[PDB]
Amino acid sequence: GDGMVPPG
Amino acid sequence: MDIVLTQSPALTVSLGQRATISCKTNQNVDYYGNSYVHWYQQKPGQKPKLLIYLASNLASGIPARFSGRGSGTDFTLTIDPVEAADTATYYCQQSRDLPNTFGAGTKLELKRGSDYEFLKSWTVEDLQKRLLALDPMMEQEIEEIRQKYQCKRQPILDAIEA
Amino acid sequence: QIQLQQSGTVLVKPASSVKISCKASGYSFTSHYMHWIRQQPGQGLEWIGWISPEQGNTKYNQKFDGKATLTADKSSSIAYMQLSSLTSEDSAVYFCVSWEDWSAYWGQGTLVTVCSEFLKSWTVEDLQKRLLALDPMMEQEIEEIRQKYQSKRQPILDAIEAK
Repeated sequence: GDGMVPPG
Repeated sequence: MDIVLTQSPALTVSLGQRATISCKTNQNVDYYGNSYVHWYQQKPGQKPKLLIYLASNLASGIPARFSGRGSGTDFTLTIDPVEAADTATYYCQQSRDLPNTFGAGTKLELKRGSDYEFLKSWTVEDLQKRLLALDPMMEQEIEEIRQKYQCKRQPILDAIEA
Repeated sequence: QIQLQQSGTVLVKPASSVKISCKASGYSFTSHYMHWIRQQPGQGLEWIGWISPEQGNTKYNQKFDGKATLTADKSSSIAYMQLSSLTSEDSAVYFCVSWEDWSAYWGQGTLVTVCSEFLKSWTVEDLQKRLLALDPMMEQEIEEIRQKYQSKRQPILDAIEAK
């Protein structure tokens, strides 16, 4: 769960 | 395609009433039932602190008066009630696509009254916290002047050693 | 208790370059990315880019390409950012952040101020007079700030008193 890492 | 987050620069709310920060995205950030908007609080002279993640989820050790909601392009952060501690700058940030982008930030301040009428309504503890909340804002402006005068003098000092 | 202690204040001349560090403790340094945030004076937050300490992989904001290079030493559990070709637009506060299970741990921030001939006319004893003459100037600038905040203070102090 990272608030600064987008999916993909 | 950088995502643009639009949020109003200022919000002036009276102590103890509901405050609503708005964040508008130019692009849909929802991805498989979750929306990648996160909320932060930054008090003057302090680091940012996470309040909400994925639009609606409270972070660890964050009080219950904070709540976030929203979907697609429209999101809000709600502080109810607003407390004397809560004066700060609040940011929305998107993590749907790179680069991660923040909103410009909403500064939250407290209403005082025509003749500062609302301060005499306040409880002694609340005024005491308001008294001390002025120091971080003042020290930030003072440090700028101090930073500026550090730079002003280094040519003069450079001039003497060479 | 995850913590990130950052480098101290740096003051540099234009067109130089500086490296600042983010010392990580309390989590597996290579397990989570280290992001970097820039905040200009009086401005919002910008995400510079991230590094994965496990392999040294880096990803960047397009705006900071060629301005910031991210490095990591898993040996020392320290993250690094170098800012090169410094200009006044690069005067800012830089934060490092790492995430564990939707909790973000922020460094306290590193203040980077980039400074922006008249002086050869002056004798050096004349110049040191000029140097000491700046402090009365600065104090007057500071005093205007204090004066504004003393007036902001006064309603609160009066309301306390009236209680």
